[PDB]
Amino acid sequence: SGRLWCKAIFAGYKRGLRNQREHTALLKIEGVYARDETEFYLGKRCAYVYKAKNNTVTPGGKPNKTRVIWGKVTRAHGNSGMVRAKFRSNLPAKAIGHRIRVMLYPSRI
Amino acid sequence: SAHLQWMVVRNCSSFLIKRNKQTYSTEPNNLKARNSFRYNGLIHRKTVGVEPAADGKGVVVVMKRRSGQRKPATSYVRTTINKNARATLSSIRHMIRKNKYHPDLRMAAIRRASAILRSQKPVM
Amino acid sequence: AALRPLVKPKIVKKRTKKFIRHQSDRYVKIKRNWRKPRGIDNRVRRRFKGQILMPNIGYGSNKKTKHMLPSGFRKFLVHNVKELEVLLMCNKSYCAEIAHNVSSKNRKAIVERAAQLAIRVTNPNARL
Amino acid sequence: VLKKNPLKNLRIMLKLNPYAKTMRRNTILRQARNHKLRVERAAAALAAKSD
Amino acid sequence: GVDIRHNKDRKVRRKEPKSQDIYLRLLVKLYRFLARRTNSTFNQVVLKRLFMSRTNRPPLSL
Amino acid sequence: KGKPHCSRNPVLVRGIGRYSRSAMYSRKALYKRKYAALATVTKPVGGGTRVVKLRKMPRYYPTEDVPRKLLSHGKKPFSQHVRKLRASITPGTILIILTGRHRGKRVVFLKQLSSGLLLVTGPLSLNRVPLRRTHQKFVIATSTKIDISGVKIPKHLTDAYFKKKKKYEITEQRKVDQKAVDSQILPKIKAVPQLQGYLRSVFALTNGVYPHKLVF
Amino acid sequence: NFAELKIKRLRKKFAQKMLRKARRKLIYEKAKHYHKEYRQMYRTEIRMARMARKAGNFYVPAEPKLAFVIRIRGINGVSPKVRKVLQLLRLRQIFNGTFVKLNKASINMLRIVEPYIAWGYPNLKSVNELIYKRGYGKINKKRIALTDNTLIARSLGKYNIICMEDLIHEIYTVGKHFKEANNFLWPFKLSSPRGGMKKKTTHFVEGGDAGNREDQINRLIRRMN
RNA sequence: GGGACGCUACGCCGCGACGAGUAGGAGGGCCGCUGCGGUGAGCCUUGAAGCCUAGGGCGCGGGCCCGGGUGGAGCCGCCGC
RNA sequence: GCCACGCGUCCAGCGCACGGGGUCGGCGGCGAUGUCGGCUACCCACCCGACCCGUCUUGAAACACGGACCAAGGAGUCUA
Repeated sequence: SGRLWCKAIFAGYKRGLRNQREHTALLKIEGVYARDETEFYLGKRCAYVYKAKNNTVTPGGKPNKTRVIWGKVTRAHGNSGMVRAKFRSNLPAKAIGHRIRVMLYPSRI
Repeated sequence: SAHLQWMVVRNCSSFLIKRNKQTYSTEPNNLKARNSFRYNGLIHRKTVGVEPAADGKGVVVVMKRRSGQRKPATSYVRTTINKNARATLSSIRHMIRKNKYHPDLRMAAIRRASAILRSQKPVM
Repeated sequence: AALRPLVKPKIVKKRTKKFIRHQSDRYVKIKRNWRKPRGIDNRVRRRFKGQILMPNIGYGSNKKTKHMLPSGFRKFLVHNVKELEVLLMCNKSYCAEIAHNVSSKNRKAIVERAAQLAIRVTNPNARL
Repeated sequence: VLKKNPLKNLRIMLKLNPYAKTMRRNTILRQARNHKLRVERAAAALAAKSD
Repeated sequence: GVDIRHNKDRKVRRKEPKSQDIYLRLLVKLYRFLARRTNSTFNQVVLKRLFMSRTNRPPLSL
Repeated sequence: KGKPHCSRNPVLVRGIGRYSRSAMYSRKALYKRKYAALATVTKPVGGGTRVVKLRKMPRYYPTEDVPRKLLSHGKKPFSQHVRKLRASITPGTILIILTGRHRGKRVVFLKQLSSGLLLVTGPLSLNRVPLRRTHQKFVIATSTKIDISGVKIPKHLTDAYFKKKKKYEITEQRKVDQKAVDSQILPKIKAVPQLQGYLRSVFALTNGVYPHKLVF
Repeated sequence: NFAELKIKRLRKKFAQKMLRKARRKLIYEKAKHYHKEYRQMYRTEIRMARMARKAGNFYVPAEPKLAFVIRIRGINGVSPKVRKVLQLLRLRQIFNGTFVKLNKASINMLRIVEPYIAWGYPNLKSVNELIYKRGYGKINKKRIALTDNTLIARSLGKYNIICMEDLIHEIYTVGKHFKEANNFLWPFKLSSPRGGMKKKTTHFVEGGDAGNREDQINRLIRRMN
């Protein structure tokens, strides 16, 4: 009846100062601000939900306008609770600063 | 001889064609249709050849004799087999293995005959 | 319901975008075909960052999957009916393609001979 | 041949050194025996403190 | 980075004779089998000299 | 001919025996045990008799055929794999379904099946969840346990019983087994106060709630 | 026929079947003796110092005979005299490693390349992860992984080095055939140090990495390997 | 004393190491144009060359083959020159 | 705990597998007039990078010279 995923913000790609590597995304999950609290979210599946113009099919439902890019949480980034994620296709830069979902069903508990 | 004439026919021959990074030969006795020393039907003294029948039903097996090597009208004798699929493959296997007639191409004739019989099979 | 190949390997390509000529967008007299720059001050020639990539030997495709169609076959140009019987021992690996200048009545000679030999045709119903 | 790590792959180490089996046959019985004596010292410690 | 010189990493020698005649090539084909299947160095000197140029294999007077 | 005994040396570390081979030699008592040293079938025909050959030669040969692959050793079929289970997942604990159409439902774990899936079943009166399989990875394992040590699970229901056959209508065998198991569980969850309301509720994340911060 | 020839085929493979099993017993006993040698060598160094302190004097340990030399700097810009020594130690890439025995000649070659290398005396352990994990043999001028004892024994069998333990004993304990054993090993292709580096351009004495880090090279070995 | 593939040997297969580049040098081009000797019982008014193309593709690349439109009369593949 | 198995004389088959580079003898869905897939090539949006080519020069993006655009032609050939 409610939310089943943690709120995360696609801050940007894994990058240098003058070189970016847009095959690896950096995630800022809400509520985590330290390296030692990122262990729970390691291995969790992340998805970027967005809607488009043309109608596409939906598993177990009538075909809708929403689309996703599936991915997984790879390893922690930085020190202040940041984390890296890798998707099947590289995330578009329109999603910079937008909300993406990280789920719990890849659970280790 | 076989090795002497191969070095001439390997590049400047009318039966050879080359396109699309491939090489083929259209010799009458070149089963597998590839330009190679083993499969060249004209080079060797002893040659096995598999062709479709004249009436479209059956296979003709080309047999090259060793007597008239410079007598091409007599050097080739042709036998027609119009039996069932299992018996046709048994006969071509017997003519090559049990006669010791150029035995490295026994299965290659079996592969060619198995497709020619399939080609003349009624199409779905 | 098509003609399957013997095996279906995973086709991998290191690069699929075409190698465009330097400053080909800026001029119409400059064509898309690649020419290696040889200038003293050419940025592309000395591999500057954010410039047009040059073709190298490292972009070569795998030898197992080289010249292979996405369907899994390799093409072969065929002009007449007689060229079809070549491929009947290469049935599961190589396919046949009819030439552009082949007439419509000779195209409708070819298609069924490859259908009897189960030879896949890239363009079976060309003119009709 | 794929060079499997002898340090992680136990059998590759045994293929290169057969004595490694008794290197690791010991330091298991010894460490369990030494851990048993540590526990029994603590078990006897509770009798010394309470008496 | 590897501090090796590619100046002379490619040895310059003949792998096959530059002649296009077919009788020498059949003799070369015969002696390639003899070099790698027999243990004699004679089939290694003959095969090496069969590749050689006309000025490298001077005529021998009687 | 004789009865076989089990492996005399217990396993100490995987791949390592507890007893050495010479100590195994004395334990085996091998010191006093020295040891020294189709297709053609004849058939009658109504002439004479015929000798038929079984497994006759094939009538078809493809144009080209694949080469055979090399031999591996460490690859086993899925039926022969080892099936792991979490230490938190024990018979009698309460699980939370995340991926299935029973999202957020608190469902009671029964037993570990053969293929590795979990047989998980909350009461149909409370959770509206039948005897349903569930993969162990997509499961939140809450540390709330009941004692199902004294229940009698039916042996006839297994992985093949829950296998999809081929519109789904509930068979009467499913309904009988539904109340056969719930009759043992439902009195036991009533012994714990406010447990049936806990199972009827749904799990969700609100504002300020973080799964990594909380324990369960 | 084929009567005696088939049985001789059974007795042909049986010849190397018993010989391989006999060789396995020799390799087992060589490593058991080598395990005994490290009880004798490791304990007597403590034993010598313990009785010297009891007598009031000091026990000077033997000056170490072997050190592990790792190149830590790049290749863009190097003096030709310094470059000549670096290729004479088989250190051509960065983070390459080799075993070098100690004498007057080796010390002065290591002194002339001090900023470009970091070296020190490895432990008995540090040999094992180098030979087992990064041990590559140079057979017919080719870099071949030491995945079998017969690979060492094919080239080093004349020096009674016929297994992995014989090579380790020949390296760690500097024997009379150390030169042939060390030159058989390919230079060790080590990875970048996990955890970072203190300072590349200065000596280990002044808070850097270059120079002689006597027994601290074992800490650096674990991060390179 | 009754049996998979192979081998255009100018072919196929296995090991290791390496891959910067101006002037400059060398090698390979089943890269491209034109004409000649051979060769494909080659293509062609049921449509050649040329040109256009938001299509399918191939080759790292020089470039090439099909799909569609226009066009009306020649053109191309391989071996050498 | 043991890489130790016999006698006298003289001084071998069955299965298991940290074992010469991955398999499943494992599964779930949707697919006929609105759905699936289509690297490239058509257009558009965003992030990062990114100064216009040729040439002379130690040094070019240069406030160093040629250069509006397009089609055709256009420069190491031949003899000794």
